Amino acid sequence: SRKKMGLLVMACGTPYKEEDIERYYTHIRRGRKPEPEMLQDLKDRYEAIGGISPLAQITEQQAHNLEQHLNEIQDEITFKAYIGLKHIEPFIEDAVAEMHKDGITEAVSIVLAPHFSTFSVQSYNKRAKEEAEKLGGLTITSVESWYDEPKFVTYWVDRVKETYASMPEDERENAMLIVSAHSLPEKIKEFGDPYPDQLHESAKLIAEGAGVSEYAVGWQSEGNTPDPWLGPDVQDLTRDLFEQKGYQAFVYVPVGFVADHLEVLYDNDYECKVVTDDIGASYYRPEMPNAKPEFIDALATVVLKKLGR
Ligand SMILES: *Cc1c(C)c(=O)n2c(=O)c(C)c(C)n12
Ligand SMILES: [Cl-]
Ligand SMILES: [Cl-]
Ligand SMILES: [Mg+2]
Ligand SMILES: [Mg+2]
Ligand SMILES: [Mg+2]
Ligand SMILES: [Mn+2]
Ligand SMILES: [Mn+2]
Ligand SMILES: [Mn+2]
Repeated sequence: SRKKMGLLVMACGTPYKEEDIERYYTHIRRGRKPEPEMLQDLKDRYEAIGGISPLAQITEQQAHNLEQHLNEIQDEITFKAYIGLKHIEPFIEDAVAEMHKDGITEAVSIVLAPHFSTFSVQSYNKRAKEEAEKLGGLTITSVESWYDEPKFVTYWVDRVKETYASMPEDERENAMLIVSAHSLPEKIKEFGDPYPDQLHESAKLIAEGAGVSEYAVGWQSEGNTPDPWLGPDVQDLTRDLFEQKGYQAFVYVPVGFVADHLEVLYDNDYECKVVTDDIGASYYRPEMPNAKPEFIDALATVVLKKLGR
């Protein structure tokens, strides 16, 4: 007498091989194919971070581990996971169509991004519900945010504590914690979008639980459009704080991201590292959640809380 439920896990997506770069970035750029020089630059960046194929495996592993863990920790519901991506197949609509074809009538969705925004999360949930409505006979209840789930806060708190415990004593007393997420166009403010407030609260909760008194909030990985995006960018923030107070170590927590992808392995571990190397400071960036059991249990709790169980 276990009830059957779909578990729709949504994410941005990643190329599966080098020859996917063109079509992935064309989709991100709203139909504008990157010029040859940019295509070559992107290939070089992926080669520099160790290759493309490991990156797509992570979302698959997160969805699989989440399904199995959810089915182990309670006895009322049997979940089946379906992956729906924004920028490459399987797309969100493909996942909903597959759920419908398989006989799913009830689903719960979650986006692998802990902060709500009108640009990403709300768009993903709207797409999923609209496909379900067009097909009929299937309903979806959607997680909207989960940055404040205690288990997730604790993941990052314990990683930050481990990092501060490892540094030399002079660094430990003169370090700066930078907490960041993916930048979005500033115009989201016109809708009252809580995304910036939620990033600031994540930073408060992590710094507080870790006992870190000196921290700052920044943004990273902005796209390219004429209208402004949320700032300051982590590169400028790092340099400005160093000019202000001479910090000897910077610790980066990209809380908006859940996996080892280009926006962390390159935009932090390279682009921020260039700045810290130039100023003479040490660089630290603790492990991303990926598919680790502590993170999977946090996500399972988010899902069961959403269902009132
Ligand atoms: C992959 C991706 C894009 C294109 C984007 O705008 N964002 C976000 O805001 C997040 C959190 C992720 C992932 N992505
Ligand atoms: Cl929610
Ligand atoms: Cl929310
Ligand atoms: Mg090849
Ligand atoms: Mg909430
Ligand atoms: Mg960039
Ligand atoms: Mn397993
Ligand atoms: Mn601020
Ligand atoms: Mn981006």
